[PDB]
Amino acid sequence: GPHSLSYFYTAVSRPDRGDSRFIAVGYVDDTQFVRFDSDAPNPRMEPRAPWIQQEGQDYWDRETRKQRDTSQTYRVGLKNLRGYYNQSEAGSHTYQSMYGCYLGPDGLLLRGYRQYAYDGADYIALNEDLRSWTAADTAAQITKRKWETANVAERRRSYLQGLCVESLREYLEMGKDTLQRAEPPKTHVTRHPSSDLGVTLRCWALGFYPKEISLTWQREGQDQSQDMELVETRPSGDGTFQKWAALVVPPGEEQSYTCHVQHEGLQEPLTLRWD
Amino acid sequence: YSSDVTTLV
Amino acid sequence: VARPPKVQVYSRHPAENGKPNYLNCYVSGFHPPQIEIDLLKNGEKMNAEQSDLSFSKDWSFYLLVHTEFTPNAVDQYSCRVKHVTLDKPKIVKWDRDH
Repeated sequence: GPHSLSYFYTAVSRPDRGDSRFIAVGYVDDTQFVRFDSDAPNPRMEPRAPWIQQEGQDYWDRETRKQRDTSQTYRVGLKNLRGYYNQSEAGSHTYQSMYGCYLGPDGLLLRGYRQYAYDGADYIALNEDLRSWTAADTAAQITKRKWETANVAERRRSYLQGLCVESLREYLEMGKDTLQRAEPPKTHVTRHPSSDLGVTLRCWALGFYPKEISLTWQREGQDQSQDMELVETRPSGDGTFQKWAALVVPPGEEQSYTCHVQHEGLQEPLTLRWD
Repeated sequence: YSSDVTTLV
Repeated sequence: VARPPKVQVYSRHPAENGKPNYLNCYVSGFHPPQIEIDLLKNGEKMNAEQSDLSFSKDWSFYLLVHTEFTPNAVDQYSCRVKHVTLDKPKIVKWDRDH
């Protein structure tokens, strides 16, 4: 479980208003800690976790300046992209970026990334070597040539290997009481009506952190992902998460099935079954 | 800290 | 192709009638990001807080809408979602089994 710092940028054009909106969020692991929204009056980078509030005005000023610049660059970019794709001004289009760093066990960059999408499809991405780009279509090759000409990749690599990692370590210290403590799931099995073919068993995992978890159903030593409904992991609202897995089983045969829960807050996987 | 590298598409 | 929203309605804690709790509508997997999400009490819109727009590794967006509430035997709760991919509003009812 290597820690990570990641930023998620979304820019959307608004032809009815003749403008665009830019939204940025930052995460450490699965915990959001900052946001920026170009639609806010006098928009600033804003704290979204308690442990980041100890940063002084120099931090918030410098973060605000960078996000204001990025917001303007992405607005102008939406117009360039509309040109590249032969699109009219009637519709709304979406430009996204995500980037971040994972911290290796030696304190060095384990994996850095920076990628971009247009209308929800991969556009251009920094390669694993942090030195070159891969472009998805002919429009993206325009950007790629411009970014090669300007030696952008070298500047991204310096960020990902340097400031990104350094700030991650600092954040991890600042919020160590919450970011560095795993909360195990509280678990239980419920039973519900289904149809003629049997009863539903639902295995719950509640209030865990971080988000990564495995819920599996088994019958007599054999996986049941075949017929099981597995919901997307969802936020509790307090910074922890929830998930469940359900399976229709023959009436009277509930005890032949076990739910198995792997989470890094547990010393060993939990095994549970309907009482 | 967010990236200062912002380049026009 | 636009991607339609997956919608889950659920409480922060297992529901107990008369006990203060939190009601959540988690909407994920959708694209484009323009979307309307309302929590409803007996069909009337609640003034619930909405999270900051973020997205997953596959570029699809997610949002949490949430508010305090105290369940009981009478009041019905649901989540209503409007998106370009939906020709009718998507309504998901809250039951304490999901």
